[PDB]
Amino acid sequence: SKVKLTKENIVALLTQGKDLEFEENQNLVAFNFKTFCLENLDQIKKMSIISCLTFLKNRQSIMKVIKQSDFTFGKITIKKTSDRIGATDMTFRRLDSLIRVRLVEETGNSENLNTIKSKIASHPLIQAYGLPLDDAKSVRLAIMLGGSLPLIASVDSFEMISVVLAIYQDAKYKDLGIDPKKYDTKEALGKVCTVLKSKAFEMNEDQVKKGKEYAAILSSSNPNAKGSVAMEHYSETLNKFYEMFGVKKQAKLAELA
Amino acid sequence: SKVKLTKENIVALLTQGKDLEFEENQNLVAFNFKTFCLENLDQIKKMSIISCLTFLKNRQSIMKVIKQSDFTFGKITIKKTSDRIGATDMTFRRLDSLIRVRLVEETGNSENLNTIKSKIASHPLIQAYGLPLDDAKSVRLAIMLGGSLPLIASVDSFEMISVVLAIYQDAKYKDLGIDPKKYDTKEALGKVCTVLKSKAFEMNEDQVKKGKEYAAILSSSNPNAKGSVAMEHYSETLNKFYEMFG
Amino acid sequence: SKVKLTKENIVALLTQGKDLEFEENQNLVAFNFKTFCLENLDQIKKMSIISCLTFLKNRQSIMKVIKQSDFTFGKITIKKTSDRIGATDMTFRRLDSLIRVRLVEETGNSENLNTIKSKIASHPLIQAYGLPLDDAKSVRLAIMLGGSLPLIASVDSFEMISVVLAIYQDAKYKDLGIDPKKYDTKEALGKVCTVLKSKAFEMNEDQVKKGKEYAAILSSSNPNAKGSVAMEHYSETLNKFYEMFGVKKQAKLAELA
Repeated sequence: SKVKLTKENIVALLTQGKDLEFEENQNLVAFNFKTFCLENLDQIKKMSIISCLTFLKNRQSIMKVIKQSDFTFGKITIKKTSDRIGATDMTFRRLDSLIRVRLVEETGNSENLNTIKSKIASHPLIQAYGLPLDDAKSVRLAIMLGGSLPLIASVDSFEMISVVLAIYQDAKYKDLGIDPKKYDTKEALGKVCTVLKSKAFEMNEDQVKKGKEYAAILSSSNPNAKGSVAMEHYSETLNKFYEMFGVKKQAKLAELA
Repeated sequence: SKVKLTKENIVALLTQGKDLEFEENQNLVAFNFKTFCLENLDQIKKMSIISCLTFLKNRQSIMKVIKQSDFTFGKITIKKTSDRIGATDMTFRRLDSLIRVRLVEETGNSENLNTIKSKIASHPLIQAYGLPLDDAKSVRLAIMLGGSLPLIASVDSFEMISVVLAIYQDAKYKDLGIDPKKYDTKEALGKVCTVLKSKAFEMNEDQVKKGKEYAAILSSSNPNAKGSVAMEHYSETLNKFYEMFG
Repeated sequence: SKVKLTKENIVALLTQGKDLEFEENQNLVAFNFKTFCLENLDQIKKMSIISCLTFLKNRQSIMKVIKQSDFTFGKITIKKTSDRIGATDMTFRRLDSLIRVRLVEETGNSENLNTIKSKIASHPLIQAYGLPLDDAKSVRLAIMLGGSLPLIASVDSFEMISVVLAIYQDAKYKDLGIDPKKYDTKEALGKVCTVLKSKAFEMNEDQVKKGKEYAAILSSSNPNAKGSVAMEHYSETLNKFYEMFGVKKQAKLAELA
């Protein structure tokens, strides 16, 4: 019946009259971060709450260094080769995701919640989002900004905070200064949903209740992306050029004949 | 004076101090696929209908393997990166186009029409477009999806379906998940027209009438390549959150 | 607690329990083209004046060829981006920007200014903008057309000409045939301002007058994009299908009041 996709079978597909079909799956299972998280979370737990927050704050800078070469810390090594990642392999996104899950777990402790709330108010994403940091749910949202939503969504109880944040990022991508060329905000929401359906997640009344509480906090936020702030800083002089680009007539007072 | 636009001439442009200009290269549609198709179609007709559908379904994977080295099947051989293709040479895109032209033929046969309808309903492109596989014209559009529109447009009676699908791809490119960096959707529409103008194709009332029936099917479709199948499942609840953010 | 952001300290961040924060606070953030330009412009200076204009004139054709494989010229190589590009690395846009920067510098030389002026009047972009090309400032604007404004803006003395052209493109995007869906002109102006704000650039009295002289020339140009000839022949019947797909055709108004 169905055969494996090979150079010889493509030749058979094109030169013979036999019905030929290829086996598309080529796998056993899709990647599951919930599983990866249970097996790898303890390893990052010997980190400091402060250090985890430092990782978050200097994400882009830290990522660059990890990307320079095969990054090894302890028993774990983050390979430079982007292609071929095993379900056991550690990538930057997976490291980033583990740390955020760890940070949210720590928000169940009153002391850690206060350290996290104080420190994360200084993070660039939190200020750009204009995120109000009052209660525990808002602090959790703060930890989530910039994280891989489709990965984190697979961890239990992270479903609603992930999908609601994805919706908000889709709706307000312009105000949040998200470049559509670098981050497909619709595709992200799609991947999160794929993850929820894979673990048979049902959005009952209790889950919707949680989500709205998350959504309210996101609504109460005042997004101020770096780009729009940069124009505000120069608006007084930028406007003087907009005026000059108003209506103008060509070849006025030519006086020809 | 003017020189040929090549990789070697570009490195010279960037590394030397000599004055270099590139010759102008208008689109004169040199290669006529209609001619190429008439000469090569009978040979692709020896393939199984199921086999043709298998080709379409696994386009990107089959391409990578064929591109790895000089691929030979029968008397025909697809050379990798010659950089200059004769009107007689076989390329991957030309083979892909032939197979799609062959499949559209078979939609006049009831037995063939239904197997294609049944088989192609599982193709990734058809689902991303959200195309309703109802009638014969709908099945033809399905076979067309992902094909080289400028090439196929030169084949007789394939004009309207090529340009209407091209316009559609330009209008709904965002919903269709077409990356402008990978596929210039405007340039494609232009090429299809350039091809049509070259064969002195005139869009009388009959051509427009046929064209509209294709356009009708495409409007009734619900494109969502970016979206997941799972998105539609939660959609009723997701939208309750959108309203709070609007 | 506070340390220098290094690879060794990241390993410490991830493997130990000590509190670690990165006090670097460099706030360089996005890649800085000013620094890159100083290191590579000298390399682009041995290139023929005529050749630079040829590069601009055949931009997309050259780009496509550059995109085909790892393109190497001299010591420099433009890799095909499987992932992301480093700060020392050469992209096409960076090459394009260097070449454009080199050309405006040449407008300080009277003979080259005349050579550039004669040749660039035939460029597609210049005719589409309907740019007059009288003096040196107009010729600089011509070279600027099609360039990466956020990249070039970081180079000294290029601020005003970059921001003025961006404002113009945002204002007259309709006349220039720019699809808002493919190129967000508001975002572009924002990125340019962001680059300016990252430096201590202030639009003083001297900078604004310089900017206005650029704006005057842009005001005097009358944009009219030609589009494809084969599409104009089929335009009347083509538009019907466009309107079936939710694309209303713009009303052509005589403005006779």
